[PDB]
Amino acid sequence: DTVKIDANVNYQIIQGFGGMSGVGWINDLTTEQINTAYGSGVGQIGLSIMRVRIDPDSSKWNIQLPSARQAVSLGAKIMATPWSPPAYMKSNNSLINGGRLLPANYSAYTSHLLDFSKYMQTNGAPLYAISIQNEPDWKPDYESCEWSGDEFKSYLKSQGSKFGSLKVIVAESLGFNPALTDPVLKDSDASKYVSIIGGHLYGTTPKPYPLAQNAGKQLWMTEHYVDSKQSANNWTSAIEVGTELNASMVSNYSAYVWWYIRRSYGLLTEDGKVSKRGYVMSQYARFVRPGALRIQATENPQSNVHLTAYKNTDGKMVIVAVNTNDSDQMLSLNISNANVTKFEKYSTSASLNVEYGGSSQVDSSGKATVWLNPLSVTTFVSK
Ligand SMILES: CO[C@H]1[C@H](O)[C@@H](O)[C@@H](O[C@H]2[C@H](O[C@@H]3CO[C@@H](O)[C@H](O)[C@H]3O)OC[C@@H](O[C@@H]3OC[C@@H](O)[C@H](O)[C@H]3O)[C@@H]2O)O[C@@H]1C(=O)O
Repeated sequence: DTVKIDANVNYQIIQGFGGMSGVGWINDLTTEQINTAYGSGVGQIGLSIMRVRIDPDSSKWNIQLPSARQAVSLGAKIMATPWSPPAYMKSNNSLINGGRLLPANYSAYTSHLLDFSKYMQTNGAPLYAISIQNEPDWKPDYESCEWSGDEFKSYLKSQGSKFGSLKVIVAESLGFNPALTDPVLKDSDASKYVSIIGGHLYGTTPKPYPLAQNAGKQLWMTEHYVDSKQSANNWTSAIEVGTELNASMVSNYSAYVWWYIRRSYGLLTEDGKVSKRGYVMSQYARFVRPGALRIQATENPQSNVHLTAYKNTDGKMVIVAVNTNDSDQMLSLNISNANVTKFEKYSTSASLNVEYGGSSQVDSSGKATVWLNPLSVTTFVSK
């Protein structure tokens, strides 16, 4: 069916696509694995964001450096997340089972975070962004710390000026609950220090967040994975990564960051090879490069077809489509306010890994016909 695209109607900036560097909790990534994940060529994922954890014990920060430094050299932006303050700062004097940061210690906590950022910078892995807390709404039996929306507002008002050019992220709610960040967004003296409203997708689905969007904050989805008991090469499961990416982009998210990059259910399997989940990610990340603008495009042109479109700073128009029908699906493209002459097709499916599948001419009226393979994530790139 018909897909209308208008290159002159723009939505969010895309910062990029990322994953978690897990060293300290799991084995570090290798040099080759970082090249596979952070290159953007054939067979590479195209990640441009790396997340790292801030250990409450500063004697363990060194272990983060080899992977973060290599990612920065490959053009990636590093964001850092703390799971807990040092225990002594907290109401429970424990790293685990939640506990609150004592207000008496807000200045000491800011010094902890900034010490981490200084260590990273001095050692050749400067941070792009830093978060104040992982999942303030979750109190599990591992590193954690409970915060309310009103605590984030107080903290940012008294501490936010110390962060400088670091892009500050709040609140990394487990389910992207606006209650955690609305008090900050409604006060200009807290909100001015914030660059990114970050959130996770556990137990939920992507949704727009207008107050954040209208305040000029980028929305970042800073952590998720799907069914961790599946192999990352199971296609029935991997295609739903595609569904979640499309929904994230439709929800105006500027970034999407997976959990552990290498894992049985990750973007690279333990053999270092790109997984079906990784290839799906790459249908977006190899082609929709940092600084791209999402544009207007018929999102659901026919049952079980979902799509988004973009323009990259170099002019490549890109369309990314998820086909959850078990049949070939035709699209009739009608593009306005562009100068596209042809699209190249690349698909991932049960049998294909970002494989080139043909070219379609785009006529002077902006019309083309393209086809989507059964059960596929397909990218069309203007060239
Ligand atoms: C297959 O096991 C998976 C689990 O299914 C995952 O949930 C994940 O577990 C790890 C957990 O990850 C949290 C996932 O939910 C988010 O809300 C949260 O932000 C994530 O942090 O993190 C803690 C980790 O346990 C630590 O492991 C290292 C050990 O030294 C520490 O003492 C533990 O606290 C937990 O494994 O990932 C699992 C996996 O093995 O991949």
